[PDB]
Amino acid sequence: DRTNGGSPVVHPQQYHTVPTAVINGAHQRDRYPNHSEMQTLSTFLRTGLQRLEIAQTLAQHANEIVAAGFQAINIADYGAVRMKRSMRDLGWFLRYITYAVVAGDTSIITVNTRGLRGIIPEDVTVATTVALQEMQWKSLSFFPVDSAAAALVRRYFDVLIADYQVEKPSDRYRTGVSKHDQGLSFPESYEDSGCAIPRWVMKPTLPDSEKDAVIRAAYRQVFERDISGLGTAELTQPISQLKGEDGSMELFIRQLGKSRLYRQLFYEPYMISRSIELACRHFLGRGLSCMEEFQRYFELVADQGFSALVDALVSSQEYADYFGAETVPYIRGLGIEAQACRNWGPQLDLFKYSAPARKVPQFVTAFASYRQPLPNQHPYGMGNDPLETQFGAIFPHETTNPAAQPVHFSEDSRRILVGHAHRKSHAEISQQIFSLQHSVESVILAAYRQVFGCEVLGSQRHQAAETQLKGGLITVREFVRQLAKSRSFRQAYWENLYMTKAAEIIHRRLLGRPTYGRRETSKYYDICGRQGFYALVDALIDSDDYRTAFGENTVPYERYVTPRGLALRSPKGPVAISKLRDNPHTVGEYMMR
Amino acid sequence: MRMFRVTACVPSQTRIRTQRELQNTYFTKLVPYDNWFKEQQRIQKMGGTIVKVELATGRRGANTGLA
Amino acid sequence: QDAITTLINTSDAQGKYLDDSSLDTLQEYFRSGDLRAKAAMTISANASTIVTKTVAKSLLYTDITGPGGNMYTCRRYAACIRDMDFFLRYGTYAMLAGDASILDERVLNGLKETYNSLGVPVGATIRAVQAMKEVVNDMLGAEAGKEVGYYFDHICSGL
Amino acid sequence: MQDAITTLINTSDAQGKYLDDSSLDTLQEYFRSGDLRAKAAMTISANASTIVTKTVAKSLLYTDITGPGGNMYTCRRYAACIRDMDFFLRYGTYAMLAGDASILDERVLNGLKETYNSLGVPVGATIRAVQAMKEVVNDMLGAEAGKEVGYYFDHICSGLS
Amino acid sequence: QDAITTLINTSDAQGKYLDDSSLDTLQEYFRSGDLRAKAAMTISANASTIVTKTVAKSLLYTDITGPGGNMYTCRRYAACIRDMDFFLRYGTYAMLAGDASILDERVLNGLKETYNSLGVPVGATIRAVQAMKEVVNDMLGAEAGKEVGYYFDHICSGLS
Amino acid sequence: SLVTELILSADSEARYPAPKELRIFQDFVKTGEQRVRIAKALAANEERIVQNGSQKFWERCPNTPSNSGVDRKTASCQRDQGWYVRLIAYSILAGSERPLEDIGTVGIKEMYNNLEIPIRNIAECMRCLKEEAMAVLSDEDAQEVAAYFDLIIQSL
Amino acid sequence: SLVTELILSADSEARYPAPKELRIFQDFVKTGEQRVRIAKALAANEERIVQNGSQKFWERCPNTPSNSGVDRKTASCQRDQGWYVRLIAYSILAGSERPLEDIGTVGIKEMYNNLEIPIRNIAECMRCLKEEAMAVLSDEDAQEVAAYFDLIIQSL
Amino acid sequence: SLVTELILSADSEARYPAPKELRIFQDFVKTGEQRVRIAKALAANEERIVQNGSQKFWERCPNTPSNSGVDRKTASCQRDQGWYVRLIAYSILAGSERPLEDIGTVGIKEMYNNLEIPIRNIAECMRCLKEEAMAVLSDEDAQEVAAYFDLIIQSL
Ligand SMILES: *[C@@H](C)[C@H]1/C(=C/c2[nH]c(/C=C3N=C(/C=C4\NC(=O)C(CC)=C4C)C(C)=C\3CCC(=O)O)c(CCC(=O)O)c2C)NC(=O)[C@@H]1C
Ligand SMILES: *[C@H](C)[C@H]1/C(=C/c2[nH]c(/C=C3N=C(/C=C4\NC(=O)C(CC)=C4C)C(C)=C\3CCC(=O)O)c(CCC(=O)O)c2C)NC(=O)[C@@H]1C
Ligand SMILES: *[C@H](C)[C@H]1/C(=C/c2[nH]c(/C=C3N=C(/C=C4\NC(=O)C(CC)=C4C)C(C)=C\3CCC(=O)O)c(CCC(=O)O)c2C)NC(=O)[C@@H]1C
Ligand SMILES: *[C@H](C)[C@H]1/C(=C/c2[nH]c(/C=C3N=C(/C=C4\NC(=O)C(CC)=C4C)C(C)=C\3CCC(=O)O)c(CCC(=O)O)c2C)NC(=O)[C@@H]1C
Ligand SMILES: *[C@H](C)[C@H]1/C(=C/c2[nH]c(/C=C3N=C(/C=C4\NC(=O)C(CC)=C4C)C(C)=C\3CCC(=O)O)c(CCC(=O)O)c2C)NC(=O)[C@@H]1C
Ligand SMILES: *[C@H](C)[C@H]1/C(=C/c2[nH]c(/C=C3N=C(/C=C4\NC(=O)C(CC)=C4C)C(C)=C\3CCC(=O)O)c(CCC(=O)O)c2C)NC(=O)[C@@H]1C
Ligand SMILES: *[C@H](C)[C@H]1/C(=C/c2[nH]c(/C=C3N=C(/C=C4\NC(=O)C(CC)=C4C)C(C)=C\3CCC(=O)O)c(CCC(=O)O)c2C)NC(=O)[C@@H]1C
Ligand SMILES: *[C@H](C)[C@H]1/C(=C/c2[nH]c(/C=C3N=C(/C=C4\NC(=O)C(CC)=C4C)C(C)=C\3CCC(=O)O)c(CCC(=O)O)c2C)NC(=O)[C@@H]1C
Ligand SMILES: CCC1=C(C)/C(=C/C2=NC(=C\c3[nH]c(/C=C4\NC(=O)C(C)=C4CC)c(C)c3CCC(=O)O)/C(CCC(=O)O)=C2C)NC1=O
Ligand SMILES: [Cl-]
Repeated sequence: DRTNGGSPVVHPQQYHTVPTAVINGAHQRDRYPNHSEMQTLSTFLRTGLQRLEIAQTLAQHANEIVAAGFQAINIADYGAVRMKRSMRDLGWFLRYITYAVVAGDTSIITVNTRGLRGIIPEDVTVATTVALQEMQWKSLSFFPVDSAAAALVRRYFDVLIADYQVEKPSDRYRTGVSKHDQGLSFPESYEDSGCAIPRWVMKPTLPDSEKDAVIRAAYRQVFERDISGLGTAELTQPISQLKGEDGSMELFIRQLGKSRLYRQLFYEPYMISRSIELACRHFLGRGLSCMEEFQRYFELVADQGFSALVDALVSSQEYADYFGAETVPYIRGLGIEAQACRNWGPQLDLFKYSAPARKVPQFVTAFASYRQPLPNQHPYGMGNDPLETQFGAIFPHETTNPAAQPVHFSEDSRRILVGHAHRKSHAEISQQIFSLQHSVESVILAAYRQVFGCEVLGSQRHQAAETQLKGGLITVREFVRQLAKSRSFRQAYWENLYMTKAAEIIHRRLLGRPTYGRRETSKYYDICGRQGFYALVDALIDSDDYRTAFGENTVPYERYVTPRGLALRSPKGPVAISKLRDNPHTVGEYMMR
Repeated sequence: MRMFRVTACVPSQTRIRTQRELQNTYFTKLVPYDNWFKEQQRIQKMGGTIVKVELATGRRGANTGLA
Repeated sequence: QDAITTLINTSDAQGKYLDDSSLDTLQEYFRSGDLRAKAAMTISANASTIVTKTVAKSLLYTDITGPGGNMYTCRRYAACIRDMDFFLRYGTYAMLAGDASILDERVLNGLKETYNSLGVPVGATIRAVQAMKEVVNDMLGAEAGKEVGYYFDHICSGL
Repeated sequence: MQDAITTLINTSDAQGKYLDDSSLDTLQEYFRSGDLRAKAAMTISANASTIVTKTVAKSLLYTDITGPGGNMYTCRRYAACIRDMDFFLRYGTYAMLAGDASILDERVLNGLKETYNSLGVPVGATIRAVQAMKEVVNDMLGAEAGKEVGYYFDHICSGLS
Repeated sequence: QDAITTLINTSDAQGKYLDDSSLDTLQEYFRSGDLRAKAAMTISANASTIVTKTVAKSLLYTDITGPGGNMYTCRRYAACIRDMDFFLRYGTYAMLAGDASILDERVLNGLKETYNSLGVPVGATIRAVQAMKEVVNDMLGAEAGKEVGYYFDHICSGLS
Repeated sequence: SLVTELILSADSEARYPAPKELRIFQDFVKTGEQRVRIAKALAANEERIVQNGSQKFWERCPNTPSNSGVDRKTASCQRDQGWYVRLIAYSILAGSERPLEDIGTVGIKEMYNNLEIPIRNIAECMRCLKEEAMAVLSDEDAQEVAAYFDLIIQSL
Repeated sequence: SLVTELILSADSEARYPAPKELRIFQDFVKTGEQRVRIAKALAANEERIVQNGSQKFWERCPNTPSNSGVDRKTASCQRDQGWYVRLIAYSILAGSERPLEDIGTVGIKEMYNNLEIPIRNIAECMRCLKEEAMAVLSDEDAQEVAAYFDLIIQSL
Repeated sequence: SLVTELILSADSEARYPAPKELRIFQDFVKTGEQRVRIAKALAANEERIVQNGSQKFWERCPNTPSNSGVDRKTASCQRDQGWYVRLIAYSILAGSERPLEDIGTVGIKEMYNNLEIPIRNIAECMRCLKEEAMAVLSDEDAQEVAAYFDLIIQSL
């Protein structure tokens, strides 16, 4: 019903362990973990003995812990479901304490507990904190409290009680930046679960290494990677103006954007629209929110160049609202702020490091074609549509230059195909038919040029079928089936091909027309997947469409194409779409009356 | 190119910064001429008191050669 | 996602405390963690020398460094070196995590499309990464080299 | 930023020799205060909201600077003041752990007074607030560690005066 | 701004064309252009060598270089030779343009304040600039060396 | 000018004048004699250039404020024509259209719309002045002048 | 190439190429025959250029991997030298160092530092090759070739 | 130092130093005595370390400016060696190469190229200092000082 922006694989972080946080920090700094991060990992793995045995004893005595766990409530007055949820919550809290102990971080507790004050009905919060305190007392009662890790269990229970005592924490807000931009809200649990992103702020009195760290993060934001090791980052005047008391991080972002390094990376190999999307990534930390934002950017580039677009992005209200003056732009993804569903696919394909690997501009295609009806496309995306030439299964690769526009067609949806029957005439399409073009030999050759769009070598000749048809033992339909069951046909159209692409190209060669919808394509794919290649060839030759169109004594021929096929078959444009205006009069040349 | 040395303090009136979103507001910044109009308008839109605007680079009355 | 995250994810998805087999898997991770960390440190101090030796033994004096090859045109050579450093450091990240999730989320997704769009040979990349596995094996020891070659082999799996 | 060890190294590096016995003795003092500095940081980190609560209660509430026309009037400005207080506490924690007030001089006191004079924040009011926060850390930490954190809170006040 | 640009600005302020005196100034610049281009080739040929010799002859083996001094630490020596290369390249630009306006717009403005803010010693800096003037005067000769050393004295006065 | 643009192109990648920049500088300095000859010719004959251009422009486009019967408007149009050919003289002297751009042809549309003058009429007039500049100049002279005249044309 | 940067400079500000840039194009287009002659000269005497450059390079520095007794390393040094003078010929033909930059000087230090070869050794060998091209070429051709030689010297 | 980097990592994300960071703190504090012992050991025998490093480095790489006959250059090279072993002891004291990086391995290549001494010669000399520090220090001690030695190898 509507075109798809892509559903990429996302892994939302529910919490942080100790190793995940350290690796997140080292990764977000683009470096090997250093000696203190090394000491983090090694010290936590050293305490792992005590942590695992704490979790062992707590899981072993969980039944008695939650059995032991203000005005005590009545079972009958509270309700059976509410009593069940009280016991479930209590066992759940103990489980998450053991989870935190093994993970070495209270991030799971703090994320999953801090905003629970009113989720639990808040008239039983005194009962809740008394029960949690009694669980703390009992867990320490059978875990000896002199100087052991019972201090650790006390601290983790205290952190759980402290998180639960925190009242209503305000949801974070990604406010709409324009009339076309929707505002979004964001729970603080989702904010605290999200991966910590370093906020590189450059102040004039920072030490040199901290400044160089901020410069390196600026390179990683803008140029997508660290270029400082290379001699291409020779920008000694911008760096030097940036380091001391002047030329702040915003001016430096602009200087990085207008540099020819940025043009070589993200403007020279791209058309304007893809370049605009990448600039949105590199200067605001987010993709295009809406079509109208892209209209503003595209018109601005059209009359003033791309450097003015960089100037407008870093001079925008949103830039000063998020990154201010001396904060490096950072990527605003899943847990950093609230995400919109509008650009979910394009923006998650843009935040990925393989965003320059795509040339076709993902945002504008999705945003425009959502406000348009369904496109003329094979039901399993446009990569399944081969190139309408005489021969050769030429499909768009999913990896090499991904130009993918996924679209959901219904099962009953049918493709519009441009037939050659209504077009042209008769005795114009009966020159490409080759029934029984009366010589047998010509019919063998034309059956080849249908089955393999060009004449084949002698090793690819199916000479036994030639002798059979010259003797009248088999008819044209059986010969075409034998050619389509030859080994070289399998190599040409079945082995080195995606299976539904293989089925579609065999359908185009054996039927002379693309498939219509998921009925046909689903049936062929199911046949060739549960039964195989020769079964699909037999089912396509014995298909009722083959019998109605090509019968038994007629070589298959192309009958229908995609409209893209005719657009390829008219590079000068179509014949007569509206009467031309040869020798016209325009104002200005007329006004000089 | 002719530069503006601008000191301004731009306050936030629409958002509460939690602990990290707080950056700074009192910035002294070299501003290019071709953007200073838009930066003045932007920091007037957000509500900043502009206390110091001087011409860091270039002279006054330049008919040519100012960029 | 480290090994602790994947283990607690399974346990919380089935809704129980950490089971004895799960605790045993955590035990193997936690008491192999010291050799993992040591391997991480010496992989950090000798990453440049490893990349040098691996380019020397796998990617040099083949016709991909020659004219018309993929490691002609010195910036492409530097990009090749940087890709090797990324693979080394992210295999290190996975080794410290105990899980290949950092690989699946930051390297192997995005890599095949990028390499096929740029025209980078996948086979030369996998032979370079397996040379990396051999070099880290030789300079580390059989156990640490196997534990990091598991993640180098995960990277080669995604290629 | 620079810590106590980093400053010892920096004076000895500008002089051109290894750490002499006095520099190493200052290092002994720092390395033997490290345990209590870590414990004080754990305590300050755990009770940050409570410290700001009692601090704003004993210096800023119930006076006309929170009244109509005041600076902590119009709730967003009060929450701005809460954020400033929490920021001052966390940076005093960083200063206490490092052993040096260099981080404050680089990231806190650099241009803060001019900033507040541009926003109309009463400098004396937030200075009284920082001294009240010093008193709260004194009361709930002890005399020794409380005095230690009070040194860097005094540095905040002096850089604000 | 360059010599031609300053002449255009003056005659646009006065509103007229370039008179015969300004045309004499412009012919002076246009016949100096070839030797200025040769000197620009020479300075681009051995810039690192010039910086090497000038740091050796003016900045090394004084206690400014050793501990407690301003070119102590590797990064500050790199920053100092970076500043020396800056002065050489910008004096070369001013020699190509015939005017020191590029030095007054990009080099001299703010630099004294920044050098006094960082504790950079201005006196040894100006010594290094005139030692660079001497080395360029030595390796190019009198005339082209005189033309570039005039802008070196302009930089020396701007730091002063 | 050509020199300032060459320097700022050398400034951008923080480097010295490249093997091409000095070559362009030598070309500029050696074509300087021809450029000074062009400037002298234009400054000598600007009066008759403006008169003949206005003659052709009023024979061609008469529905203009230039010839709406007000002599102040006509005198302003003649002064503007002389100013623009003086700016073209500045452009050929500087070796680059930046004296034309930074003075005549950046805010041209907004300004001449504010004056309520039709932009295409000014384009017609600049084409007239360009044709008369061909009428007085030699082939290289008129080519180099027609360069900047079509800059003025593009700016309108 | 130089014309590539002319087109890219007309781009990114969304404008047509100025006639000043067109003049740069004309001048390069007439110096093309000289540049083709220089490239033919380099493709002619590259063999003796690499021989004499390696001779003087080993004379001024015997502490290189190229003369450590391993003849495969000497073959690789000879081939690097020949490739670089080929790139300088490409730079002459394109009229700009951007072929030379984008084939042999962008990731120059990372490649050679991976190859365990001193950077200043390659720089001094490039100085020797520069002196050989000085020795074998006429004066304007010598300046044009030695300028891109110096570009490589700066890259190291 | 390690303390500074702990504080900076607790910064830039506006959080308190985590319990694990304070574990690092309270352990690096318990690492202190061996660090003082190393700094005292490296300071106590520094003269003999630089003498024996010069001995082996002049044995292995004689094509250096240190043994060109100028005792001023020799004394300056010994001063550089003593300064670098001082910085490595400083890095033991701090717990990380931050004093080492900031004082001696940030602008290392640019400075020694301004001083024209070959970079690999400095690398060979520091390798000699590294193996004498292996000779004079016990195994754990050899590890903690050879770490920052390997850091000096990376920078050169
Ligand atoms: C109950 C509704 C179901 C449910 C919900 C659920 N959603 C998410 C995460 C997100 N939800 C959105 C949604 C929107 N963004 C928009 O712009 C719009 C229109 C205004 C919508 C509806 C988004 C973008 C996310 C991503 C996170 C974010 O906040 O930006 C989650 C969390 C996913 C996770 O595991 O992290 C959940 C739980 N879950 C159920 O079981 C119900 C069926
Ligand atoms: C004019 C000949 C025909 C026509 C044009 C038309 N185009 C759009 C909208 C867009 N066109 C583009 C094009 C490009 N993107 C690039 O990067 C490049 C630079 C080389 C080009 C040419 C884009 C991205 C858009 C969208 C942004 C924009 O609207 O400006 C429209 C408007 C479509 C709409 O729904 O608003 C139109 C009308 N239409 C015709 O009928 C002509 C035959
Ligand atoms: C020969 C001068 C160049 C060359 C050719 C080459 N071509 C192929 C493979 C194919 N060529 C085609 C071409 C067409 N299909 C058509 O319908 C028409 C007219 C519109 C043409 C020209 C196709 C479709 C294929 C693939 C299927 C087939 O081989 O029949 C190859 C083989 C490459 C491979 O890996 O298969 C080659 C080598 N190669 C050169 O080096 C010459 C410059
Ligand atoms: C080297 C051994 C092999 C090789 C590499 C090669 N890669 C590129 C270019 C890129 N490589 C990446 C990949 C990544 N970037 C990252 O940040 C990550 C880690 C998270 C990865 C995996 C990217 C994005 C690029 C694009 C441009 C860039 O340089 O960053 C090249 C250059 C390709 C080109 O034509 O530009 C090369 C040469 N090629 C081989 O042949 C080796 C087997
Ligand atoms: C509270 C103790 C006192 C108080 C506070 C108050 N502050 C503001 C506004 C801001 N505070 C800051 C502070 C910082 N930014 C930094 O980067 C750092 C380190 C240098 C600090 C400490 C900033 C930048 C602002 C403005 C933007 C923002 O709010 O984030 C206000 C608002 C004033 C106004 O809106 O004009 C207030 C009220 N006021 C008191 O009276 C208390 C004594
Ligand atoms: C060397 C001859 C002297 C010296 C130099 C020195 N300079 C700095 C730091 C800076 N130098 C500048 C200057 C410029 N930056 C530019 O962009 C321009 C080009 C027009 C100039 C002239 C600036 C702004 C700085 C600060 C920022 C930066 O790092 O570049 C230092 C470092 C000081 C410090 O503590 O960081 C030094 C050592 N020192 C001497 O003793 C010589 C006399
Ligand atoms: C000679 C002046 C110096 C020298 C050379 C030397 N080079 C190598 C090995 C290689 N050199 C390259 C160079 C390039 N490949 C490119 O694509 C480009 C752009 C045109 C360049 C410059 C490469 C890639 C190699 C590796 C071999 C290969 O092609 O696969 C060596 C051998 C090093 C080794 O360890 O084997 C040597 C010795 N040595 C000197 O001493 C001179 C200073
Ligand atoms: C010795 C291992 C190598 C060597 C050295 C050598 N150095 C110089 C001169 C100087 N060395 C320095 C170095 C530093 N100053 C710093 O602040 C830092 C950080 C601690 C360093 C590394 C400086 C500044 C000088 C200049 C003069 C001085 O003594 O300060 C020389 C003399 C250079 C000359 O010829 O003028 C030499 C020879 N030479 C070798 O062969 C070894 C590989
Ligand atoms: C107009 C925005 C604004 C508000 C709403 C505001 C709140 C405020 N009320 C304040 C306090 C209280 N509000 C209350 C109010 C309630 N007591 C309750 O339990 C309930 C249900 C309420 C409804 C708000 C009480 C008891 C206090 C005592 C002060 C304290 O406990 O610290 C103060 C203290 C300072 C002062 O009064 O001068 C402040 C700052 N001040 C402001 O600037
Ligand atoms: Cl813990």
